[PDB]
Amino acid sequence: TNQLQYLHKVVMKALWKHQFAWPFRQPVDAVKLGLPDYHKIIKQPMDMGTIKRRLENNYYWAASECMQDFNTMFTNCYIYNKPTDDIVLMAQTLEKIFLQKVASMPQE
Ligand SMILES: CCOc1cc(C(=O)N2CCC(N3CCN(C)CC3)CC2)ccc1Nc1ncc2c(n1)N(C1CCCC1)c1ccccc1C(=O)N2C
Repeated sequence: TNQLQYLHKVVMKALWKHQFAWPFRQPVDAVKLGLPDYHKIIKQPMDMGTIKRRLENNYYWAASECMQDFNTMFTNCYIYNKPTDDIVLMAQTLEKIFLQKVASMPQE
């Protein structure tokens, strides 16, 4: 759809290249990060690499599902980390761009 095309070529294009994008371009590696509780707390991991792959393979049936994947990625970050962590602020900056671009998505 026009909306999924927009999410791929506008929203993800802007978010993927952002200076703050790098921790979100692939799954949280709880083993490399020394986080034995990450998967005990975060039951649905999500990342931009997964979302990008889903958009490339036409995995989504509705723009709202892709939006939920973005939202889950950000919420995972806010829920697992501590309020003062830099990563929370990076998520907030990316999420603001996400919402700003979503405000201009084509209707269906
Ligand atoms: C794919 C790996 O990516 C990461 C990379 C680095 C990294 O600096 N080096 C630095 C030098 C690199 N060289 C340089 C020389 N060359 C020849 C070879 C390559 C090697 C790797 C750190 C963390 C990463 N990965 C991450 N992925 C999700 C999260 C995440 N870190 N952080 C953030 C903390 C501050 C910024 C990222 C979290 C940390 C704890 C708990 C949760 C989260 C979290 O919520 N997220 C989403």
